[PDB]
Order: sequence, then structure tokens, then C-alpha cells
Amino acid sequence: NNPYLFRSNKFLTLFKNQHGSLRLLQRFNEDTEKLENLRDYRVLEYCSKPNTLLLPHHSDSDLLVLVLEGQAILVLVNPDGRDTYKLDQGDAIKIQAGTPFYLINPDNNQNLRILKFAITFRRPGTVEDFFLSSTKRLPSYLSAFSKNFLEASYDSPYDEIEQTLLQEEQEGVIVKMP
Amino acid sequence: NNPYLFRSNKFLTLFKNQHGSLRLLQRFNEDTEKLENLRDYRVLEYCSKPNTLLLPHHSDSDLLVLVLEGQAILVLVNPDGRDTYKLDQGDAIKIQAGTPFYLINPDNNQNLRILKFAITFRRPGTVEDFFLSSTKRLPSYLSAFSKNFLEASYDSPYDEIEQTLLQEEQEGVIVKMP
Amino acid sequence: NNPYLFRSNKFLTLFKNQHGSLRLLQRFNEDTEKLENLRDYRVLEYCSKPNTLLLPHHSDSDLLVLVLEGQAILVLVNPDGRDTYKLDQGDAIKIQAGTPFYLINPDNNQNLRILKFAITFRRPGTVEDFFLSSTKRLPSYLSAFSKNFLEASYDSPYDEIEQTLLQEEQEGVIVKMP
Amino acid sequence: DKPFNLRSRDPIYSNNYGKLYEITPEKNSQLRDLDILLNCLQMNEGALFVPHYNSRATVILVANEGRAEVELVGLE
Amino acid sequence: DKPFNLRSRDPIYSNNYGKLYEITPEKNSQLRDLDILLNCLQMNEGALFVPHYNSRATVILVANEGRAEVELVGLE
Amino acid sequence: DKPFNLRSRDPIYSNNYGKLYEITPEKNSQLRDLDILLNCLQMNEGALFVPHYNSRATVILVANEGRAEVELVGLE
Amino acid sequence: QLRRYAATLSEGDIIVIPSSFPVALKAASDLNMVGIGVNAENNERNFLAGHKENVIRQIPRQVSDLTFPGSGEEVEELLENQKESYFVDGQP
Amino acid sequence: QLRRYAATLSEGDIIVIPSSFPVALKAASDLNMVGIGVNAENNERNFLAGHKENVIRQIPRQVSDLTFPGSGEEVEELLENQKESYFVDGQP
Amino acid sequence: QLRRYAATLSEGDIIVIPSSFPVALKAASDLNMVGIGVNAENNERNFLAGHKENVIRQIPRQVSDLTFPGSGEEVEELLENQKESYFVDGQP
Repeated sequence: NNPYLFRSNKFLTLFKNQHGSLRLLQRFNEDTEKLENLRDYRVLEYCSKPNTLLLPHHSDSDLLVLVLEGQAILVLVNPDGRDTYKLDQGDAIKIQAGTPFYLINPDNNQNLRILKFAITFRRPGTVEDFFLSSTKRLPSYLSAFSKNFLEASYDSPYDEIEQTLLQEEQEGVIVKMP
Repeated sequence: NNPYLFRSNKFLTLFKNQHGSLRLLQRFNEDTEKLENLRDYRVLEYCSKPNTLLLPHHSDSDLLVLVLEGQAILVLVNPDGRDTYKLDQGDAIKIQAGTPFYLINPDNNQNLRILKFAITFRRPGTVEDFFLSSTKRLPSYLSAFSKNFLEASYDSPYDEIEQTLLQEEQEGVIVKMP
Repeated sequence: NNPYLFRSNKFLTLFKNQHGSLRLLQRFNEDTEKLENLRDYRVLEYCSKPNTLLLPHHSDSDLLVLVLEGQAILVLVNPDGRDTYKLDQGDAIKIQAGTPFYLINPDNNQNLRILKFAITFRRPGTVEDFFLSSTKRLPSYLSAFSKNFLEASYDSPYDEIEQTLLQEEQEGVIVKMP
Repeated sequence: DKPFNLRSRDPIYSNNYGKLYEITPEKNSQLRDLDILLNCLQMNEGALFVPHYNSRATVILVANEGRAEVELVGLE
Repeated sequence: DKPFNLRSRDPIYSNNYGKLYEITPEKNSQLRDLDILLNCLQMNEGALFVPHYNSRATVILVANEGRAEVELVGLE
Repeated sequence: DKPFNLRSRDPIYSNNYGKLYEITPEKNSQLRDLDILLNCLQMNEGALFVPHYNSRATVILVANEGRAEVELVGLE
Repeated sequence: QLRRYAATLSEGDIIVIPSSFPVALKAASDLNMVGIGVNAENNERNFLAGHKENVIRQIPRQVSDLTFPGSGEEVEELLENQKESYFVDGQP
Repeated sequence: QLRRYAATLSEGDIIVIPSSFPVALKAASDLNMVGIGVNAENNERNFLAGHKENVIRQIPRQVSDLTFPGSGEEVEELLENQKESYFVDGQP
Repeated sequence: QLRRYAATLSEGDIIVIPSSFPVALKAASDLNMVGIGVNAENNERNFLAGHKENVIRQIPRQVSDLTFPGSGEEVEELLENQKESYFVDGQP
């Protein structure tokens, strides 16, 4: 058939709850040797419904974010402050690899569709997301740190950290806005 | 034997009529792992006799053109004009990937030898040529377009396009100058 | 176990006499596919004792030289002069690929430990050293040149070149300073 | 740092049958650091994007709204 | 052309429990041409380098003097 | 945009036994964008190009006119 | 060998267009697409049909008589029976 | 899947730390290390614990109540029981 | 291991010379060659023989006595029995 065509059913499901979804396009150089020049790029599609927010996480790649439909509140978090952006349909924004961010869908009527073009470099063609929160998918990466290490870092009793940071709250990375 | 040596018999024949020839050097990293840093480069050699012209085509790579012997009329075609160049022995010229061009050998006495150094990027190590004309090698790429599509594009009866553009004229990509 | 850890026993011995040693860290992308972005880098460790000098040689890669312990006399040789540098603990210096150089350990008390970070490009992930001197490891590369060629180059009788340049002097690339 | 809209500029092409918007690296610094090009295609029903080709860029085309009959010519 | 010392500048971090020196490409031309970053870590016994991460750089850490308990978190 | 001749400049080397012409990226913008180097070697019969090496460039040598005895030293 | 890759994409579908490959597409219905082009520096489009930016149209009369079967003026004429550019019709 | 790579390096040992991977290390004894970071342009460190440069600390109160199990103020409080930064203690 | 790759190229033949590898070639007849060097930025040639640009010649007298078997002055002398540079003779 055709090596340059990619139907919507070539997108793998990263996560998908009754609130939204995150899809990942397979590697362009997967089934054909004719797209070797596209091996470092990945396309993802973020889909969510009204009053939902993609939880806090940073990725290991740069992300060209593109709002295909709806409006959004993209909040980029810096170590010395946070930057708020009202993303409107047709707007694009690059998210520096490693910048933690959360996306919010404020409208109560229409859904939100976003295209994230991924530019990989640490491990070409692979994109990873580190969610600071813990769920059924996976638990806050802060939880992998040894008992003693977490106590000295945050200077608090273990059960208290496991109490405030580490335990599972919501069931997915996309939650409904209270 | 030796992995850095490439005899003239390591050049493959792209095309060769009683008017000239186009040779392509095999991939430097073909038989040895010691030239991996040269994998994106290809060397070609264009050879033609007096009063001949390499037909109109564009390539997918940048080309460093080098006139090893003779003189030539390199004509580079832009979408808003054309640029004529009188190539003289010892002159070099880069031909931007995608610029359509034709090479002419004006002298009636001596032959023409040219070296094209290819810098690939779309598909590393591979070089392709799209000839707008149709021959025994292959027919104008415009001919691959569906019937209806070609009629709407050029706004003319099909048989008329197949009449003016699509049918085979000469037998090779190198023709004698009238 | 762990693909990001490299114990000191993962360094291969290039050379090691009773005067010093040159160690080479295995390729980062050797046993794991997770460090493909580090494939062009090599880490080496140069260790020598008091009053010793690494003989004259140039490498095919750029070298970030780092003095982890001790002091050193790095002498970089140009085709139109030589540049002397007194390397002190904590100092770094890039050695342009192809610059011939010798390292000297002047102190009579403490040893010398150096880290050379290699940035390869001719043959990614591989680092080579061309020592102008001849030993038991290997004989001056000048010696590979055919008899006649060496005579015309240096304009002298063969036995005289084989006498002054080509014959083996010391037993290793690291010698004691007289 | 601020984001940008794909329609903040006049269409490169804006016929009667269609419109193509394009933001190139020479015009924007965010795309410059990535060497990426973005364009927004808009076409009426029955309209045709005449045969052409791009000299250096490889375009990843995403169908957002509607169906499109595309014809691609390559050389294998 | 002259060489440079890893401690020629003030520590980026210089606590009571430790110090980290860092020379970045934006500050030095030799490292700029290689796109390399160098830093010198200094820590007292019992001290802890709190969990953090680097946004773009992959650091090759060389233990020069002493032992260190390092904890690395990745996602496989 | 205009083309250029490999002999438009004075030879880098111009002995009695031979001549080598060289056009480097620092001198020409077309070659700069490709990071390519071009040189034209000219030698009388019996002449010898003394042993040397290039620090960064890998030269693809094309024999145009005549025969040449070349000796290459590598390390395997 | 030459090859034609034809197909209709629907919402969500994607098609990669390699540089230098000729391409054309008709709108089955009101279309809205997005292209993310890589390696875009100094990129430029070249049209094979249409009034503006048509290359087949810059090929000199002399040489065009040898590149195509048509007779010198026949090609020039053909290449202009279309006054519209970039985007056209599709009704036979 | 999540994974923890723990280990003590001694003189001469090396550990590569991939960008974006969280990392922490305790000094068993007086430590002196060297890091050679590649692809360093526009690099920046982000701390998850500590007073200065702690990101968990910039997450707005509202959203933090939905990102962590804690109750809005509980996380803010927790993240500040440490007045020291970058480098800490290790005595329970 | 060390290796010698010797050969005579005729019209049309090509030889790739990897950077840093020492090289030399004699003209069997009137020669005219072309080299297309890649990764040329800040490239520089270094000669091992000859008067000008000979590196073996910049090695200080002291250290040269330990790098080569010769006796300090013997090497300096040897390296100068050639007043010509870059290109030489070939008649024994």
C-alpha cells in the first residue's frame, strides 16, 4: 500500500479516561525505510472535554503545541515563577523540554483538541512524560526515592510525605475541574 | 584490499545514450564501515558530447557541480524567472535541491565532463532525479497524475495534455541540439 | 542491573608501563540502547607518575583535557610554532583534533591524573592516536611509507632516516624525564 | 515567548477557491530553533490544490476537518 | 585559547553542606564549539544533593574522591 | 549566486615541482552552507606530495588527468 | 520506477509529503488541514500547473520544443488555458 | 514502568544522568565529583525539594489540591519544612 | 595495527583520504586532481617532511631526543636536508 499515509488508527493510546485522551502517532520510520529523516519526530494528539485539566508533568522533548479546536489554559511552570497562557484555536506554542506544565480546558460547552509535535533528542524517536502526581497508570516519580532520601530532602516524617505527596488521589492524569 | 579506493568501475550507469552518460558512484559506506561519515554524500559524473543538452529535471539533493572538462550552459529555472550560466572549465556551482535545470554543451569540437557532488538529506545517501519529460527510461512525472486531476490543473482536454505534455518525444534524457 | 553506571573496571587498557597508563572507557551505547545520544563521546583517563612525558602524537578527535590531580606541562605543537601550557589541577583545555602534543609531569612528588573527554567525528565513537615515535606497541607511522617515498621526502639516505627517525628507542609511549 | 496564531498573517495564497496560511522560520524565532514550518490549508468543496512540490521541507499533513483526495508522486 | 579553571568563578550553589561549580557554553567559547558543560561538585560527609533534574544536558558523572550514594529515577 | 573558478585565487602552495589550489568555506559562502572544501592539485612528472595529513577534512580525491602513486597510512 | 500514492484522508488522518515529490489534492468537502513541515529553511514551492509560479512556464520556447513532444508554441499555449493559480476547480 | 537505579560510586566510577530523569545523591564521605554534560545549551536545573528553585512549590494552591492527595495547604506547608536549598542533611 | 594502502589511480579513479591519516603521492606523469573535502571548517594541513610547515621540526630539541632514537641534533639535521617544501623530487 502506502508508506506516507498514516490513518487515525495508527495512533496508540497513552491514556484515556471518561474525561479525555492522549494519543501517540507511531514512529514515522516504523514500517518503511523511506522516512528515516523523520525518525526524531513524534506526533501526539491531546483530546479532553470541558472543565478538565491535564495534570502536572514535564516531558523529555520539546513540544510544538497546536490547538486544533477549542480554547485552553496552558500554564508553564518555572523554578522562579509560573507563566499563564490563554491558548486560543489556531495558536501554537513551543514547550521547552523539561518545563513542567498543565493544560486546562475552561469552556463548559465544546471539547478541546490539541496537536503536540514532539522533537526528541535524548533518545531519538522516544517521548516520555514524568507526572509528579500518582495514579493507577503510575505513582509520582517522587515515590521512587528511598525512604531516607525523601525524608532528608523534604525534612519531614515519612508518613507525612507519603501522606501529602505520594499517595494516590485521582484515578487518571486528566481530572474534572471542581 | 583497500576500503578508501574507488576505481572508475565502481560508478553505476544511470543512463547512457550515443550522446552522453550519467554515472553514479556507489555509496562510500557500501563495503566498509570506515566511511560512515561519508554516508550522506554521493558523487556522480555527467559526460556528454558536443551540441547536447541534458533535459529539464530537478533533484532531491543539493548539487555541487564541477566542470572537469569543456564549457557548458547551465540554466537554472526559478518560479519567477530563469538564470543562465556559462560554465567554464574549473568553475563550480551549487545547485539548490529542487531547482529545475538543464545543462547544455555548446562546443562542436570537444566533449563535456562534469562532476556533481551530491549532498543528500531527505533520504540520506540516496539521490533521485525528476525529469519533466517522458522517455523510454521513464515518462514525465506529470503523467502519474489521475486523468481528472490533470484536466482541472491545466484546464484543458485530456487528449490535448497527453498531446502536448505527456507523450514520448526523444528516446533519452540527453538530446542533440538542433 | 543498571545501564547508566560504569564502574572503573569498564575502562580498557590502551597502554600501561611502570611509568603510567592510558585508559579508555567503553562505548556508552555498548550494552544498552538508552545511551544512543552518547555514541560519539569517549572518555579516557591518563595516569602517569613524576617526571614522565607522554610522547608526541596527535589524535583524530577533539579532546577536552581535564586535570583531576597534579600539575602538567601540556605542549601543543603548531606547524608554525609551539604553545606551552602549565596545566594546574582543575584546569581544562580543548585539544583541537590533529594537533600534535606531549604531556609532561614535572613534579617529583605526586602522580598525575587526567581526564580526556573525546568528541569523535571522522568515525563516530572511535578514537585513534598516531604516535610519531616507534615502540613495542607500534612503530612510527612514518615507517609505513615506502622506501623511495621516505628518501625523497626527507632527501636523505634510507639507512640514515631509519637511523634517525624510524628505529625503536624507548619501550613505551610514556618515558621517564632525564 | 508569547504564543502565536497561524492566521496572524495574510495568506501566502488566497484564491477564490482556497487559502493557504504559512509561518516560516525566517519570520518566527520559536520555529527557527526547531527548523519547523507550519501552514493552515483552507479549501472550498470541489477545489483543487494544483500539482507542486516543496524544495526542502517534508510536510506532515494533518486532516482536521473534511475529506481530501490527495495524489502523491514519488520515484521508486 | 588559554586554558581555564573549573573554580575561576563563584559556585552556582554554595550552601553550608556543599558546593557545585559550573561552567556553561554561554560563558566559555571552547565549550561552546562542543556544546559541553562542566561542573565540579563538592560535598561534606552526610550531605544530600536534593532530587532535581536537568532539562537538556546529559551529565556524565565522574567520582574523583570519596563515595556517593546516588539515586536515579527513569521511566521504562 | 554567481559561480566560481578553482583558480580564481593564488595557489596555497606553488612550488617548482607542483601547485595546489584551495577554496575554503571561510572564503566562499556557497561552500560554507555545505561545509565542503575544494582544491585543485597540479604536479609535474616525477614530483612528490610529501607526507602530511589534514586535521578535520576528509578529502575525496578524484584523478582527472594522469596517474598518481598515492600512499595512505591508517591505523587499524 | 514511478509510483502514484492516492488516497482520501478523513478527520485525524495524516499524510507525509517528502520534499521534491509532486503533490496535488482535491477537496471532497470544505477542507481544513495543517502541515508541520520539517527541514523548512529556505524552502520554496514550485507549481507545475497554473498561471503564477508555474515552472513548466519558464522553460524557454527553444528548449521546451525538445523537452516535451509538443511543438514549441503548443506547450506555451497549453500551460496558460488556466488563468487561476495555486487552487482550481474540478468539474468536467 | 518506573525504575530506581541506586548505587554508590567509588573513585574512578562513572554514572550517566539522562536529562529530565530525577536524581539525588548523598555523600558517604567528603565527596568531589566532576560532570561532563552534553547537549548543554539552555540547560537548567529544577529542584523538587528545598526552598529555592523548587517547582513543586510554584504549582498554584488551587491546582495543587488536584495534583496531589494532600489538601491544598498541606502540600504548601510540607514543601517548606526545609529552609535549606540544593544540599541538605541525612540524619534521622 | 598499522596499515599501508598504496595504489596508482588513473583517470576517473577516486581515493578517499580520512582526516588525520598521513598521506603522500608521487606523480607518475603530469597530474591534475580534484579533492572534495568534507567537514572542512578550521581544517589545516601539517607536513611531516619538508622545510615549511613541518611539525617534526617544531618538536623541541630536548624532547625530540626522547621521542626518536636519534641523538638530539641528528633529527634536527635530518629534517632539514630538504630545502624544498610541500612538493619534491623522486630520483634516487
